[PDB]
Amino acid sequence: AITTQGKRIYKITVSEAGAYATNKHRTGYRAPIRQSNYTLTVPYDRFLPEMIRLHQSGAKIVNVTSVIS
Amino acid sequence: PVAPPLEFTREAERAAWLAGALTLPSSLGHTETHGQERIRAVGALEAAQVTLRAPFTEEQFQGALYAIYKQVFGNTYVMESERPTTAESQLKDGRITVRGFIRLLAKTEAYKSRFLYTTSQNRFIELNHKLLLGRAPYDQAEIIRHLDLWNSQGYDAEIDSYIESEEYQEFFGEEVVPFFRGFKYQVGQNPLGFNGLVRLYDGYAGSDTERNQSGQVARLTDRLSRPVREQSSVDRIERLLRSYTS
Amino acid sequence: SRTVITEVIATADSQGRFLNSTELQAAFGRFERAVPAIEAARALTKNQDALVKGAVQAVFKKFPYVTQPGEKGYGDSNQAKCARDIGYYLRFITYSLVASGTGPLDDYVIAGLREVNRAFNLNPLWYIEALNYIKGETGKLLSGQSKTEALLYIDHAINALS
Amino acid sequence: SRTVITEVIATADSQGRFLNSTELQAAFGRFERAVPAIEAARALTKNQDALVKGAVQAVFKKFPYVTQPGEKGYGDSNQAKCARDIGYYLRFITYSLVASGTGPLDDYVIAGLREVNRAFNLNPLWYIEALNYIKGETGKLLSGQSKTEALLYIDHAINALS
Amino acid sequence: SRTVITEVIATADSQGRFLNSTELQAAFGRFERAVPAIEAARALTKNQDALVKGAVQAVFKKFPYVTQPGEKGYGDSNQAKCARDIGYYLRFITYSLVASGTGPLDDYVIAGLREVNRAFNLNPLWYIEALNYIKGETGKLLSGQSKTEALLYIDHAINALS
Amino acid sequence: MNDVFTRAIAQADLKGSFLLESDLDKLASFAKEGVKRLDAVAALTNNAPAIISDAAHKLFAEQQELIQPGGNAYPHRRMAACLRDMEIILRYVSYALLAGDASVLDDRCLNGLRETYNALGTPTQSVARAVQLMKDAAMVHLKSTANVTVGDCSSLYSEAATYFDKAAASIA
Amino acid sequence: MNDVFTRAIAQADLKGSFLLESDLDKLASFAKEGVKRLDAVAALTNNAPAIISDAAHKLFAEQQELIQPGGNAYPHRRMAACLRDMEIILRYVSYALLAGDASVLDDRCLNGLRETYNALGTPTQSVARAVQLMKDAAMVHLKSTANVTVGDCSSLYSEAATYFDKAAASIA
Amino acid sequence: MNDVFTRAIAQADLKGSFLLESDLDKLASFAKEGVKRLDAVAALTNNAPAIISDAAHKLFAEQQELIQPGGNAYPHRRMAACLRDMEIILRYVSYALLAGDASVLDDRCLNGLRETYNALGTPTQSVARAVQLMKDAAMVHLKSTANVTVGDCSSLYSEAATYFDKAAASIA
Amino acid sequence: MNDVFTRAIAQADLKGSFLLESDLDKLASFAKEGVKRLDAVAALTNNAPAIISDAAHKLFAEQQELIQPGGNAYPHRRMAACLRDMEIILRYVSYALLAGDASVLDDRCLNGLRETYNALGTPTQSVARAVQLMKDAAMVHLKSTANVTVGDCSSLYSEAATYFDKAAASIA
Ligand SMILES: CCC1=C(C)/C(=C/C2=NC(=C\c3[nH]c(/C=C4\NC(=O)[C@H](C)[C@H]4CC)c(C)c3CCC(=O)O)/C(CCC(=O)O)=C2C)NC1=O
Ligand SMILES: CCC1=C(C)/C(=C/C2=NC(=C\c3[nH]c(/C=C4\NC(=O)[C@H](C)[C@H]4CC)c(C)c3CCC(=O)O)/C(CCC(=O)O)=C2C)NC1=O
Ligand SMILES: CCC1=C(C)/C(=C/C2=NC(=C\c3[nH]c(/C=C4\NC(=O)[C@H](C)[C@H]4CC)c(C)c3CCC(=O)O)/C(CCC(=O)O)=C2C)NC1=O
Ligand SMILES: CCC1=C(C)/C(=C/C2=NC(=C\c3[nH]c(/C=C4\NC(=O)[C@H](C)[C@H]4CC)c(C)c3CCC(=O)O)/C(CCC(=O)O)=C2C)NC1=O
Ligand SMILES: CCC1=C(C)/C(=C/C2=NC(=C\c3[nH]c(/C=C4\NC(=O)[C@H](C)[C@H]4CC)c(C)c3CCC(=O)O)/C(CCC(=O)O)=C2C)NC1=O
Ligand SMILES: CCC1=C(C)/C(=C/C2=NC(=C\c3[nH]c(/C=C4\NC(=O)[C@H](C)[C@H]4CC)c(C)c3CCC(=O)O)/C(CCC(=O)O)=C2C)NC1=O
Ligand SMILES: CCC1=C(C)/C(=C/C2=NC(=C\c3[nH]c(/C=C4\NC(=O)[C@H](C)[C@H]4CC)c(C)c3CCC(=O)O)/C(CCC(=O)O)=C2C)NC1=O
Ligand SMILES: CCC1=C(C)/C(=C/C2=NC(=C\c3[nH]c(/C=C4\NC(=O)[C@H](C)[C@H]4CC)c(C)c3CCC(=O)O)/C(CCC(=O)O)=C2C)NC1=O
Ligand SMILES: CCC1=C(C)/C(=C/C2=NC(=C\c3[nH]c(/C=C4\NC(=O)[C@H](C)[C@H]4CC)c(C)c3CCC(=O)O)/C(CCC(=O)O)=C2C)NC1=O
Ligand SMILES: CCC1=C(C)/C(=C/C2=NC(=C\c3[nH]c(/C=C4\NC(=O)[C@H](C)[C@H]4CC)c(C)c3CCC(=O)O)/C(CCC(=O)O)=C2C)NC1=O
Ligand SMILES: CCC1=C(C)/C(=C/C2=NC(=C\c3[nH]c(/C=C4\NC(=O)[C@H](C)[C@H]4CC)c(C)c3CCC(=O)O)/C(CCC(=O)O)=C2C)NC1=O
Repeated sequence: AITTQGKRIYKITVSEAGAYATNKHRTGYRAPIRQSNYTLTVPYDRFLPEMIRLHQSGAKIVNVTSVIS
Repeated sequence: PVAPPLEFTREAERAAWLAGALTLPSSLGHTETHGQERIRAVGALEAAQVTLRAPFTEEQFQGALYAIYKQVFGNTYVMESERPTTAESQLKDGRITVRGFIRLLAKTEAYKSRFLYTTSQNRFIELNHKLLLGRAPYDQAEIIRHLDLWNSQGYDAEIDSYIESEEYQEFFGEEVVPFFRGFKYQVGQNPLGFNGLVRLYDGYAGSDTERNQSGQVARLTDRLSRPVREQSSVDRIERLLRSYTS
Repeated sequence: SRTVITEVIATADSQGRFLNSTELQAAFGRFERAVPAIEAARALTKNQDALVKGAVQAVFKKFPYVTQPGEKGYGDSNQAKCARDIGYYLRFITYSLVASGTGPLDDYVIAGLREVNRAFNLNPLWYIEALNYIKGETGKLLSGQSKTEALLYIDHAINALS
Repeated sequence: SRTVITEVIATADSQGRFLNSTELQAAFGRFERAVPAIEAARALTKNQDALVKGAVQAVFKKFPYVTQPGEKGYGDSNQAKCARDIGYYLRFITYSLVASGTGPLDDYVIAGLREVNRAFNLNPLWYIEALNYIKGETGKLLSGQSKTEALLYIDHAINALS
Repeated sequence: SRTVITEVIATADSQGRFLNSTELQAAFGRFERAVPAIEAARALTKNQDALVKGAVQAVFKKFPYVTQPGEKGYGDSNQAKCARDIGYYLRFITYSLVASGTGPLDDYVIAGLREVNRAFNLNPLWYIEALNYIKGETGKLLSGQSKTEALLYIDHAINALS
Repeated sequence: MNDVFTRAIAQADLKGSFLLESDLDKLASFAKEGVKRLDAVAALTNNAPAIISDAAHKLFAEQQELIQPGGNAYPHRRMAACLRDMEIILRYVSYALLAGDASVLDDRCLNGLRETYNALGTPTQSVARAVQLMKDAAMVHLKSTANVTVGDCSSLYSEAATYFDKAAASIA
Repeated sequence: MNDVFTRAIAQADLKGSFLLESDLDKLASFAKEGVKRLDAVAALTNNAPAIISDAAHKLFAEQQELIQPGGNAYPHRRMAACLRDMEIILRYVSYALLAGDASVLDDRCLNGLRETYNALGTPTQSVARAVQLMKDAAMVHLKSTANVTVGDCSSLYSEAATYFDKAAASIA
Repeated sequence: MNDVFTRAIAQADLKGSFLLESDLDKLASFAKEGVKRLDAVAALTNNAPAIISDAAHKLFAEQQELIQPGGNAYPHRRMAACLRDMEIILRYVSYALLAGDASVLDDRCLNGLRETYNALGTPTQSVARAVQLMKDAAMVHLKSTANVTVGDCSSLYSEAATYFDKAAASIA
Repeated sequence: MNDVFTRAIAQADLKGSFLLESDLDKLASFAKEGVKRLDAVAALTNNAPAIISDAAHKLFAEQQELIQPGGNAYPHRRMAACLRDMEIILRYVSYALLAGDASVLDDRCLNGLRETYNALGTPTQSVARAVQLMKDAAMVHLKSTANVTVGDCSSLYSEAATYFDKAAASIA
């Protein structure tokens, strides 16, 4: 994170529409429920792992913004 | 004609009579109505979840902070000369979740000072599990994976392996403060997970303190080590015998 | 077990702090309502036999087909277990009257309720009917405040089953 | 700024559950205390100005060096700010009395209080002595439940100050 | 089974009367005599397999011909089931210790012993001296009060075999 | 006939194993606290006329239609048989209390009593009521603190109540 | 997350003065009727699952296109979630009734439910109809004069009706 | 974990050898009776609630002591624990059945269980008897001849009995 | 973690019984004396900083060796730890005073305390001495007749003293 690639974090809005709702129904509701639509901040280094994680869960993104540059 | 009509007064009467010997006091259960007292985890289990709904107000933000600094660091004291105030401010408006805040506290120099520098890597892996997850490690595969991951990619990636794991997503998620959960049967564990969380958690008053004459030695790597890697003992025996008798 | 006192202490220690004014407000409210609640527990304790018998009768009357052979409620043993379960439920209602909280209920009966009633094939509706009878008799047995709080614990148990 | 009622709502919604007998009982006690609390708050609102002046004179007679130049107190605007701050504290104490909870007081003063005192070099003992003066004088203005609850709130404010 | 308690009850029963002083006298003697007997049973049970192995090898050492081919002790089944028989005798001696009476011995072993020994040609002497070995081994296995009880029951078994 | 020790022994033998440590603990506790049991059995034995008389008084003061002509306790022979049955049931309850096991009761008093009372026309409901009245009169006597050292015997009260309830539920 | 008292204190701070006399009088009047409010809250919390079941039965009755294949609540899980929202919104209405301020419902969920339901494809006018069904059933249960001291509670009736109506209008 | 194929590979490698032709013979055998093994595992999977409930009924038949007040399985929160322990041990027995070795059973289930139960105060003899009762109630569902081809499978019943015995001996 | 009510409930459920009317009377008397109990808890809570500072001053006067080099309480970190420990102990004694039972102490306060001190090398006799000083300082504040009505609370003073003795005995 110290180098240049470390900075330029990104802001991502996340929607948990029925595609993830069905998966959460089947797997169960074990954490408190939350509204489907929300926004999340992510650094450049962690971008790929968290994005793989969120799509693998089933939620779908609307758009992604670049915080720096 | 035992009871032709819809009334059952004889059947209810005889049921209530025979139920007297079905509810007799047993042999003894005084030390048994609470087996958690033997596990010494009564306080840990009776500690409820500490969530932070984003529109939360000023009060219980300090409550969530107390829970976090009690969990992540253990019961070790953390002087507010050490509280990252910028991280708490960022968490206040939700610029970061409780998961991101716990990521930061894991990556502060106080957490490292208490857990990394004074201990071997084994104790560090056990403590990461017990604090950022709530459970003892189940098998040597976890220890090997985390040790090699740290060695190859840094403390940063080693911690990110905990914080953004799917176990953290499922059990706690973005906005629930971690808690000790190995005392209950968590799906897909060994019986060594519960034993390990009992071994690491010696008391509610106690803590995992660096400033100790033990040197904060590893409580569990001996416990965790044998089961996976002693099935080959039966042959290493006679190999050692031929080495000795030579 | 949770009570007013224990919930107060738990919230206070979850913030490492002392008992503030609100904690003492709640605690004294409990100490003030612990007179009617102990009255209700005394009444429901004088009358364990009447309530257990009546509840077993009401269960059988609303569920006659279990008494017949080839199913669950046949035998001296299984009806004795019926009366014993109703004694358990009434006993824990009296406990939760004394402890002025749903601690004993949620700890003993309501925890692990669906799983045990599922693996032994017992039915929620039997106990719901027994508890509706106990609620009825409590209405005629307790008057005023004690009646109200006893009904809060009884219908807490009912909603736990339902 | 949550009283007993709103903290009940928050803790009940925390578990995703309705409100059972314990927290309804606590809210009942709080409602019944809303009468002496309102009376005590009315009594203090009757006596706001005399208390602001008595507090500034008390803190000055206890702290003489503050009057002398070279210290914070010297300057007409400075004692004006003193009186304004004591008015703030009294207003928040009356607010907490009305709300029957430390919500208003805690969030409106105690939140980030120590940092304010350090960054503006205000010694807390000034406000502590003012609040002890208010305690002593309310010892006679109020009686019974109103007196003890108002004194408890003042003690909470002092403890948060020291 | 014939014990002290049961014999008391049967004697006071056949006569159609309540339990008078002598009967409770004997019952009390049994109740306080229990503890040495219970300890003897715990010791014999803990040291069960060693005692059985010792008694088996004592049978073979004293009766050397029995293991020679062509007769009773020859072959693995007969040794394993010698061990079984000695285990039975030991188990019933401990049963009789716990019950503090010769009920279990006189029921499960002594009643019908001569007929089944005759019909299988089992020499009683094998069992008599295996019980003699156990009788000796309790001397260094038990000591004090319970030794008399254990010796007494080993002794009754030996007398019944002879 | 049985008691607690022989019951545990029979279970262990039918299973084929020595008595386990826990069962030995249970029997040791039973024998240790059996002195209170002797006091209870003595309380039943020594006051038995009082129990029988109070139970008879109450039964015949609440159920008049027994002592009426044509009632099934009318002449002295039937009243004497009533009192004799009451005494016998109390006797077997005291027996089973001393033994700690209700097998003697279920084998000598209760294995053919409902059938006998039906074949004689005696209302088994009234017999069970008589048994419960005897239970009440006896509990007034087992809780007596005179002439005995103070202590707790809630276990023995529960046990005796269950024996009386066994008699009642196996006659009714 | 604020009640009537906290709102009054909020306006007191915005004007900066102490709490006046009329404000304190309304607050005292509200505190006088506290037990009335508690009784309505207890009714709601006790009869909650009954109210949910009745509302679900009715709504699935008059309108059936949900239950057909391709309908919104067709699959077994989706209508399970419908009952989950049933209970959630009814619970939050009980909360707003206890507090006295609907804003704890409003800011928490009413803003976001519009967008989340438009995303899911759930038709929200049906949600409003459901809320009206719930208000009908809850008003029926609150009408119950049984088992409680009697008094004039029309203010509570109107206020709960307002809670449900505004929640429906917000979701619709 | 080690099924029989990886087990044989292990003993082949630790002695620095390839797999001898005889080893391949046994393991190809295992492969061909694999379908019978699949049938047995499916029998254990599908009849799991029946086996567990039958073992529970029997176990609390002999030892009513557990379900009395003060007994381990009493408080109705420990009954669910008992049933879940039964489910876990049955699940691990079926796992060891499909695999072919007790490696799964002895690694993920058994190494730290007797001392876990000692820590909780749970009696281990009762858990052992529960597993034995489960073995009984599971052979009969395992021997069921309905809706499946007929053949000799005494090897699989012997093996499943060994696994149940090993679990019981571990916990006991 | 059990108050007095839940303690009576638990030892009732061990007997598998309803709470006796004697226990009901005891817990009713406790609930009646709860006003005294609350005033004592409040007196401890308000004067927590005064009590902790006073006990610290007396402890460091009678015992100096802690604060010179090599002593237990030397750096600012260890002085902060000492004050934090004493504050926690006073907090838990206030908790126990409200609960009426020492369950909270053994559950949370003293659960692993003595082991912690013997690990870190803290002189446990010094911690007991600090607890004794808090006892002495706290009885003074509890006996403060000012601002409360007059009544005999000697039972509460003895109870708080016993709580402090229990903490001291456990630590030492
Ligand atoms: C970060 C500080 C730290 C280190 C590096 C450390 C070493 C270490 N070596 C280990 C295993 C091992 N260690 C070795 C190396 C030895 N074995 C052979 O005899 C070699 C000749 C000899 C090397 C000189 C081997 C081969 C293993 C693997 C054993 C196994 O997987 O079962 C393990 C347990 C699991 C693993 O990491 O594989 C640790 C923790 N301990 C620490 O606290
Ligand atoms: C801590 C509180 C507690 C509760 C609530 C409880 C419920 C309960 N009742 C049981 C027995 C039973 N309960 C019933 C059903 C009853 N009998 C019939 O007469 C009626 C129709 C019906 C009552 C209305 C039956 C048939 C059994 C024994 C057989 C079985 O269902 O497995 C059992 C199983 C115990 C056993 O196997 O013997 C439980 C767990 N147990 C507890 O320890
Ligand atoms: C209730 C308790 C009980 C006892 C005591 C008992 C004794 C007993 N031993 C038997 C057989 C036997 N028992 C022995 C004992 C011999 N074995 C060695 O050689 C020794 C020399 C010696 C033992 C000290 C032998 C050899 C047999 C087989 C003889 C035959 O099959 O005819 C048999 C015939 C049934 C059978 O085992 O097949 C009985 C009934 N059985 C019982 O149920
Ligand atoms: C000859 C026949 C015979 C009798 C009559 C007899 C009575 C008897 N009762 C005793 C104590 C006792 N007796 C009782 C029973 C009483 N306390 C309870 O509160 C009730 C009021 C009542 C019973 C329901 C108790 C509780 C003890 C003390 C328990 C113990 O010994 O450990 C003792 C031992 C002395 C002692 O430890 O104090 C004897 C010998 N023993 C006999 O061998
Ligand atoms: C603040 C508390 C909260 C609320 C109130 C809330 C509403 C809500 N209900 C949902 C599911 C649902 N909700 C419904 C309800 C519809 N079915 C029909 O009966 C009606 C038209 C209507 C209800 C009256 C259905 C069918 C689903 C399933 C949609 C899907 O999984 O695709 C979802 C999708 C994700 C999830 O369930 O977590 C949300 C966000 N979510 C929350 O976290
Ligand atoms: C823990 C929960 C709780 C309950 C259950 C409770 C019942 C309760 N209702 C009361 C009076 C009352 N309760 C009610 C409410 C009822 N009357 C009618 O209007 C409606 C059918 C219904 C409300 C919609 C009323 C109107 C009063 C009379 C008090 C007044 O005049 O304001 C009182 C005061 C003492 C008494 O009159 O006995 C209590 C304690 N209090 C509580 O704190
Ligand atoms: C993956 C392998 C694995 C197993 C098998 C396992 C067993 C296990 N059973 C437990 C509890 C329990 N288990 C039982 C069951 C016993 N009580 C009766 O005697 C029955 C006869 C008997 C059941 C066969 C009971 C009653 C408890 C509750 C103990 C308590 O809460 O005090 C616990 C403590 C956690 C909890 O409270 O749920 C464990 C760890 N854990 C594991 O990780
Ligand atoms: C999806 C999982 C799956 C299953 C369950 C399965 C069952 C299965 N069992 C088969 C034969 C068989 N099935 C059995 C099993 C039964 N016979 C014994 O008597 C017992 C009652 C019982 C075993 C304990 C046996 C013995 C055979 C004969 C296989 C052979 O000749 O070696 C066959 C081959 C011919 C056929 O019936 O279609 C299949 C496919 N196949 C699968 O892919
Ligand atoms: C890292 C080493 C270390 C430090 C720095 C430290 C600070 C310290 N100073 C103290 C006493 C004190 N120090 C002072 C200093 C004041 N006296 C006059 O007023 C001056 C204006 C001013 C001096 C510049 C005073 C008044 C006390 C007494 C506090 C009391 O007893 O209430 C005390 C309490 C008793 C003691 O330890 O002696 C501590 C803990 N403690 C340590 O272990
Ligand atoms: C359940 C609530 C709870 C308790 C009870 C508790 C006691 C406690 N005190 C500690 C440190 C300490 N505590 C003290 C207190 C001593 N100093 C003087 O000797 C005094 C006589 C005495 C105070 C009465 C000191 C000096 C330390 C630091 C010792 C060291 O780290 O070497 C620690 C180690 C944590 C750390 O690393 O800082 C614990 C766990 N902690 C808790 O979370
Ligand atoms: C803000 C929360 C709150 C609390 C905690 C509270 C306590 C409280 N103290 C009271 C008076 C009292 N206070 C005390 C206690 C005192 N007696 C003296 O000896 C001691 C110095 C001291 C206790 C150690 C006593 C004895 C009473 C009289 C009430 C009675 O006797 O029942 C009363 C009843 C009013 C009266 O009878 O005058 C309450 C409710 N009230 C509240 O509104």
